[PDB]
Amino acid sequence: MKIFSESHKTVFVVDHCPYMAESCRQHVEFDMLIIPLAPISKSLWTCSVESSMEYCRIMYDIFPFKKLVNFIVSDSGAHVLNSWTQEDQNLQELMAALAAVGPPNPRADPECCSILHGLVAAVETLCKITEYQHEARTLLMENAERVGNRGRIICITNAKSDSHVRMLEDCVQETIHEHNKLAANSDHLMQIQKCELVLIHTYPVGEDSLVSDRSKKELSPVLTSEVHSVRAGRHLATKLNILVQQHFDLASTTITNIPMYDVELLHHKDAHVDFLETITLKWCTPRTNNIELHYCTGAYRISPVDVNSRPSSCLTNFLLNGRSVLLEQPSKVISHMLSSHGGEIFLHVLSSSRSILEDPPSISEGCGGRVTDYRITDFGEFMRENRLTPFLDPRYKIDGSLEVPLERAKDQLEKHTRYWPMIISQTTIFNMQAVVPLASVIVKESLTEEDVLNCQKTIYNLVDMERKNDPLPISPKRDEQYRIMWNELETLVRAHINNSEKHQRVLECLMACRSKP
Amino acid sequence: MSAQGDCEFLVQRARELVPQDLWAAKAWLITARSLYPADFNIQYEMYTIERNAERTATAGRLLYDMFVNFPDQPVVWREISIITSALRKQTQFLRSLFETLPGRVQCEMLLKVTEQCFNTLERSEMLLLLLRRFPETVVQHGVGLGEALLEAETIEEQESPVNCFRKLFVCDVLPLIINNHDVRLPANLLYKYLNKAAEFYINYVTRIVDPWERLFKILNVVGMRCEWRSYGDILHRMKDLCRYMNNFDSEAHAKYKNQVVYSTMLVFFKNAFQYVNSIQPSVPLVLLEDVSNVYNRHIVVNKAELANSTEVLESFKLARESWELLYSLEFLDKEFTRICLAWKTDTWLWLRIFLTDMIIYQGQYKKAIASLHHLAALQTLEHQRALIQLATCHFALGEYRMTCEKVLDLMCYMVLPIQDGGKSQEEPSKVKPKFRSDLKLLPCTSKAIMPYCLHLMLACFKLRAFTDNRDDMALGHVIVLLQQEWPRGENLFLKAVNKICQQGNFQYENFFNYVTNIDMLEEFAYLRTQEGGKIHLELLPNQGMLIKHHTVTRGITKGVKEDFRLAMERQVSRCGENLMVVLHRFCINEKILLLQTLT
Amino acid sequence: MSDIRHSLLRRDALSAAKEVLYHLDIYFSSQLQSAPLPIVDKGPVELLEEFVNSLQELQLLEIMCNYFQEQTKDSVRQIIFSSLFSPQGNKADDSRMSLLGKLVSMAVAVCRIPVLECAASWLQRTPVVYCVRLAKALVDDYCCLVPGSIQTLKQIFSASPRFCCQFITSVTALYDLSSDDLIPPMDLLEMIVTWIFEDPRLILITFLNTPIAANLPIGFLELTPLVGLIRWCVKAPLAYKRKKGVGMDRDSHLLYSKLHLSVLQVLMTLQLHLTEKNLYGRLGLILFDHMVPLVEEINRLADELNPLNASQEIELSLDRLAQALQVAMASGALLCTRDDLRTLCSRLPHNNLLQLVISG
Amino acid sequence: PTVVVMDVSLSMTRPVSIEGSEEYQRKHLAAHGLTMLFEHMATNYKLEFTALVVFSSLWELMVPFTRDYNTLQEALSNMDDYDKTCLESALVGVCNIVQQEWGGAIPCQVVLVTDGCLGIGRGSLRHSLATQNQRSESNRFPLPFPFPSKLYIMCMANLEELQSTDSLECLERLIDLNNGEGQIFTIDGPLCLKNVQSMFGKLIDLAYTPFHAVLKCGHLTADVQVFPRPEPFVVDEEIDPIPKVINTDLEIVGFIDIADISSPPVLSRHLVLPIALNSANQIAGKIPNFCVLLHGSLKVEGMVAIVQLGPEWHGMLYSQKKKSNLMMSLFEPGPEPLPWLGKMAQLGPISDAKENPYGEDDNKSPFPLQPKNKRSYAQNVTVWIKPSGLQTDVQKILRNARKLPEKTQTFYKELNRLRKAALAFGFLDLLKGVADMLERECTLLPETAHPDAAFQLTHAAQQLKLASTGTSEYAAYDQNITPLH
Repeated sequence: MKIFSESHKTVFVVDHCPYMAESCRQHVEFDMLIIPLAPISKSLWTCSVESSMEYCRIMYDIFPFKKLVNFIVSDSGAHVLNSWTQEDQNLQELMAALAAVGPPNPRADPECCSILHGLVAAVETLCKITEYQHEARTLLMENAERVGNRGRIICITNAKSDSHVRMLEDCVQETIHEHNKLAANSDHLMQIQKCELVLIHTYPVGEDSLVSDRSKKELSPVLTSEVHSVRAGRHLATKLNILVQQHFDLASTTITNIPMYDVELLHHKDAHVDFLETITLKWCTPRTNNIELHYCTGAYRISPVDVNSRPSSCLTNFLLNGRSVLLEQPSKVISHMLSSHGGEIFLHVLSSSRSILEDPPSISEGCGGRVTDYRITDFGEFMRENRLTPFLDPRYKIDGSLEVPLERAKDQLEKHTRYWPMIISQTTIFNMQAVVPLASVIVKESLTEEDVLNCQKTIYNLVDMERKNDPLPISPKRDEQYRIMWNELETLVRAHINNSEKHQRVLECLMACRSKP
Repeated sequence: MSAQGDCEFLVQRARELVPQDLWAAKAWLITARSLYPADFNIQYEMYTIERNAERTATAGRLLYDMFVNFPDQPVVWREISIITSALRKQTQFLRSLFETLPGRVQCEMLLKVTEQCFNTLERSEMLLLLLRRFPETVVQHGVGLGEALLEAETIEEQESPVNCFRKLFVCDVLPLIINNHDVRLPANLLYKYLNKAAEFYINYVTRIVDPWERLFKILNVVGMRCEWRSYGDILHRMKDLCRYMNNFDSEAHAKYKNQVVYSTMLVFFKNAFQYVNSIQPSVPLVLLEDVSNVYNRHIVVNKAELANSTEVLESFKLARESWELLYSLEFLDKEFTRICLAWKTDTWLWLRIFLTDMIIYQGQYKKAIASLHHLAALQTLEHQRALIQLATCHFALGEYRMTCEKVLDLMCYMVLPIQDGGKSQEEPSKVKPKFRSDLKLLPCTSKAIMPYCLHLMLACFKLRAFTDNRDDMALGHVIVLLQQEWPRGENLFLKAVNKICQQGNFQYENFFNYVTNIDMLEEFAYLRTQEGGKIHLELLPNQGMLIKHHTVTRGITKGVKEDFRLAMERQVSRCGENLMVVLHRFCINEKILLLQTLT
Repeated sequence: MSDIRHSLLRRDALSAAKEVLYHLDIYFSSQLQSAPLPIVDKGPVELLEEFVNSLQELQLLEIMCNYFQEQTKDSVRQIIFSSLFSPQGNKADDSRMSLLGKLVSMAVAVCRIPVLECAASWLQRTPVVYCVRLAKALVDDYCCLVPGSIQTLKQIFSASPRFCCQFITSVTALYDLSSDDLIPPMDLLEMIVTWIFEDPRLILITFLNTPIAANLPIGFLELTPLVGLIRWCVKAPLAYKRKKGVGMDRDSHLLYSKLHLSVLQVLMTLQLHLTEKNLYGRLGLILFDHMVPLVEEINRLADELNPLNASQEIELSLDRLAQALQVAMASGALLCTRDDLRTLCSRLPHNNLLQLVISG
Repeated sequence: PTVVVMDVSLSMTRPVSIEGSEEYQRKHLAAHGLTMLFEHMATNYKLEFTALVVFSSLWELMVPFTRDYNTLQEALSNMDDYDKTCLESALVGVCNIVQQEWGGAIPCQVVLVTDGCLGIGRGSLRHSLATQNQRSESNRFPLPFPFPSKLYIMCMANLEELQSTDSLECLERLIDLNNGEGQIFTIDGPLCLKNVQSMFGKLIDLAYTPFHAVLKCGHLTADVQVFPRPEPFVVDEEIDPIPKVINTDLEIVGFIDIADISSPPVLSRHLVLPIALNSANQIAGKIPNFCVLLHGSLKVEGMVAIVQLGPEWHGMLYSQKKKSNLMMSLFEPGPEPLPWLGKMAQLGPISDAKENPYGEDDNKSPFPLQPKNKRSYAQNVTVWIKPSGLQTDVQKILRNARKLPEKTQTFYKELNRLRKAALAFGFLDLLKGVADMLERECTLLPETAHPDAAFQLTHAAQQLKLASTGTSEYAAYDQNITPLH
């Protein structure tokens, strides 16, 4: 929907009790190439943290902006590991925070604490306002009430029984009610309108599931209990993967036929509206410079699911090297094309269906199409001169006036076209090579002293050519041609008189040097 | 010289001075009276002269003097007769003259005049005069006057009980005699008194200030005589006495039994007039069934058609209990039947009409048909009531044959609606009865009857055609009669189409003469296109012998296919019109349609 | 009484009269309290004589009216009125008569009911010679001096009916129609006609209210004006054609006929009035001694009036006289026999009604 | 794309009682009205694709999408007279044909011509509307079109009063299923030809009025016509619900090389045809225009022309079968519709920059802009979901250990990454194991016996052994292992 949806705020929490420290009975075979060591199994906490981190990596890869996420380990203390500002919602900082957290203590105090502190901290943290929420509130003045603060809390823990599940369900409902009541009176704390909750449970494989799966249940109009349950290891990673696909209406793609295996990409679902659970597209022969400006109806970022695997590494490296990739959907029709715009692989969506703007009227029969003397090359030069460039340094114009560079571009555009004849035969001053430096330099905002010297030299040899009676371009006697080009030049310089006092100076010099009858 | 000559001379001398000197004439008359106090002529002269002066006290004095002293003079009797006629500016002057006379002398003169009168009617007239002016004369002459009036009326051999004598007897004599607490009367003469009174009102109110209230007061009067408010609470009260009355009785029980018979009769008739005055005031109303669901009873009356609907319903319901009580008790049943036969005659019309609505309300129908025959015999708008109530009782529960016969006859004579009633006048209310389609009370106009008549025929044909098979003119008649009041016929018509889809042999031969509805025409041609049962539709006069009498040729199939679509386009062109007019036109034309209803 | 006279000699005439009137009031009240019948002494008479201009006379009359209205006891009122106005056979009677006439005229003017009833009581016990003079003065004052003043005498009907009856009796006794100047005034004819016709009992209230214990003294006024009214009705036409205005004559004739009829009716009800009082056939309000002079003067007028020229007038007068006699003798008011009636009517002219009355 | 779904059921052959003149069937009324619409759409909207599907019991498409209106104008007068009305089938067919021809993004107005009689049952509008809304299933109601459609129902059934007797709530509920975008059109009056003409004129003014605009590049101006008319866009429904349309005066702001723009995410490709304001070729053909010059220059040079339509909403005016034209695009409104171009408010002339960023030889290129924070596939992240990843990493670290002491720096960097991930994930057993296999490879050292190589591997093994205790000796994240000298 809008920017502030139920997926805007994701508040991860993680179990940190000593109960979540035993291995998951899924020992790996990281020994490939004597007598190898005993196979090693990741701990429950490690598996949960790893799967959460994969979720967040996909989060950040597809949605760099306008989607934040917290991290609240649930230990004897309640620690929030990163804040809501975009400068702190980063992957490496989260890595650092988890590293500083340290492995769970095996025999410190098992029954001293549970994950209720994590849930109460999450509902406490969720009620705050993001930078985007604050900006929207400030922008919409005196009516900043239609901005929902809906979020979502996710929990990974090893629950003892379903009675415990109902217990912390009642606890979270009570604490969200209390938080809403507290935030009603306060000002710098929003009231949660919808806090969807997920209470995933993990267990080592080979052990019975003490908690059965429970469907969606709304204990309150501000809470949606969706407690799941799955084993640790690969199952938990797959569960968080389908979670991240479901939460943000993502989609999958299965690019195959790669010259050298298949590769999978995750992106926004809107890329698949043309086809209308993984679509399978084929790499097609990439032509170097067949066409340059495609008709892309959507640019959706992608994120590999196996970013450290050989096929995905090869594909992403080739894309980042600069060349695009033209996929095709399953006689053939051209379809989605990959691209790499600075290091953010996009999945553009072309339009293979018939264009409703087919067989456009000929430009040779429209108004003005029967003229073959257009200054197309000169306008090409004009386009090249007035090209755009990004400005990362905002300067001040006069006094506290932070000029918008777009307005500067518009003003330069207006200045360059104060006298721009459309057809070659219309003008004579522009067609002559003598006044070309003067034409190029006079349109600038402020001519320098070297510019003054150049314009003086230009008028000098213009008068020299007048004296020599050289054949000017036809564009009706020689004197008539001279007087008309002088009139054109004086008209051009007159319109730029207000640009600077140097323009007035050169106009006065021209008037003094003019051979007026 | 005889004194008569002197008296005549004195009177003549007094008479001559009247135009010149009234006082001198009076002095001469006074002197003549002093000389001859026993002379009647002089006293009459003073009386006439003073009457020419319009005086009251002296006129009364002289009149009393001559009446007492000279009662044999015809002039005095003529003067008294003139005075009595005035009692029945000069009228007021003579009224004042009678007032000055003493009350006893006035009573004596009135009695003398009554004795001298020969005509019985006039004699009773000043008998009632003296009766009202002197209430002390009620005891001696009140009973005699009424008895003589009754005997004279009987002697006159009045074929009709309504006559002037009975009118005076009821209106004047009875209040005077029964308002007195001296005359003692038996417990039987009261029965004849109210019986005569009961005949007075019903003859007058069916065909004067307020007879109904006056006679109900008489019922109160005959109430205390036998012992010696709204009209609703009474029946419950007498009903409670019945719970004490029809129980143990020993010798007569004359008091309670007679009261619960006669009094119940009066309230029943009072309610009877109330009910038949609101409905059928002379637009009149008629009582029917509903049948409305073609797709302990209570009467459904529209408030718009009758502003006073609530009170009329209660009077009818309260009358029903009165008639039920008057027939429930075996002892009361026999006497009431005897009482009615005495003075019910041919039930007149108001009771006869009221009787019929009782039958249809109770549940019995055969007596309603028999009663309906009587109404027709006793008897324009009028024929609607007999026919429309005959139709619903014929419908009953399981006839379905005579009902369609009667309504078709009513259809033939009911054709006013050149414009019907507009387009839509307050489309039927969404009030849903608690699983009740019950007795309605509609006006005698086409606005309410027209949907009802087609409601009846649709109900009869719906049961006739939806069972068994072969979809004969039965089903075709349902389709035509389902045209009315769209879209309430949606489901039932779709059921008919489904049956038509099953058999595929529909044949009406008049489909394109009655069904001017686009929602039905459009649906029907859907069959002929995709897979429908090639409905026959011999919708062209003289087509059977065209197929039969002509040798099989291949140049006819194109025409057989084309005409159905062409005539369907023709029927489309009609559309519009007035739905009731087209439906009625089918009704009158297809009077042989009743052959199917015999099923 | 010497001390009272001495004390009052130092006061003015009006003041002296006022205090001597008060002294007579208290003295007569004490006398009546002591004895039922008080004897009138010469002391009060002389005190009134020597104690009781136009302004002074008017002030004295107003003081007398105020004194009479203030006191409420009737016996003292009547006794003091009599002592003030009863003739004593002296030269001061004329002044007393003038003062009484002025007082009665003022009382009629201002409706002084006690003064009116005092005058009626005194006039009842007064010789007719003074009564006729008082009536003459009242008639002048209310009929001839100030026109329209008879309406003031109109209102006396509802105030003192006994005074009305006495005034009628006095004017009938005075205006005996024996001369042209003695003919009753036309306004007075209307006046008495309205008085009698408004209330027929007016001329009989005196007879009813007076306890009859002895015969009236000779020379005094009659109990009822019936004799005077009968005489007026009888000889009134005779004087009218003796004086020979047609409209006034017709109005007077109608008035006299109506008055005669009302007198006959009054006699008719007086028959009853004598009936309940047990005076029927014993007491006669119309004395026999009064019909002889009226018959004689009727005969004199008839002889003087040339009956060949006034046959109708004589016939009408004789008819009226015969009717009056018949009603009087039939009602018991005239205790007489038919032989006596025949004897007195022998000299009267022939008249069929008169002969019938004589025969009976 | 306009699909003219004209009802052809028997219900439109009902004659109307028009006063004065002869009786017309409602089919002829629709024919005249659609004739007016097609004449206007051919004379002033000639670039428009239209199709005329007729429906009754079953829907059939007589003429597919075409710009030749002399085909459709004759297709109106050669129609049949089928019976039965089934709107749901027509809507399904329209969805199918639009999806088959154009796709799922091009707008497609649907000018439906109903009669207000609806139907009687089964396939009727009433039955489907009352049931399929709560039923859906495979036969879901097609009224919620799967593309930016527009359902204009022209119920030519007298005034609102005539259709208020039987059924108009069904129709205005039918429009509602299209997200409320549409308009019920009713002919107010006694079915006179003037009234239906005004009705179709109202439709024309609402929908088929070309979007005129002025194309300004500084001072140079041109009068253009942008076809199709741009669809107003909405940022969201929470912070800015008011739709934003492009401004009438499209102002060119700058020109960007076609290589630097790559293939931007556009909203809708729009042609820009100059409009004058054999006469056209003999007068407007010779008058110098600006759009022709712009298109020619853009095609020859191979560049685009960034345009500023509305505040915080930009586009581009590029150039181009063999036919070519100046088709302009539209970006998503916002500060930076193109992430690899920077905030578009921060693009200025090359004069204001210190040097020429494009270069004197036109070799360097300021674009594309590198993102502030690098992604994961460009960086070196350490994923371990599948055991294959950890196996590959451990095989790489073991193989590079054999190459000692040649690639000491690479082996040290890889070991540093491995330990960084190890103490990040707290999977200490992995660190113990890699110490053990470093010892094992030390036992299997080759016969070359490089002195420095043995010292480096022994030092690395000792570092891993001490770090496997978990104490704060080298447990610091930044405590990268340094090879011995």
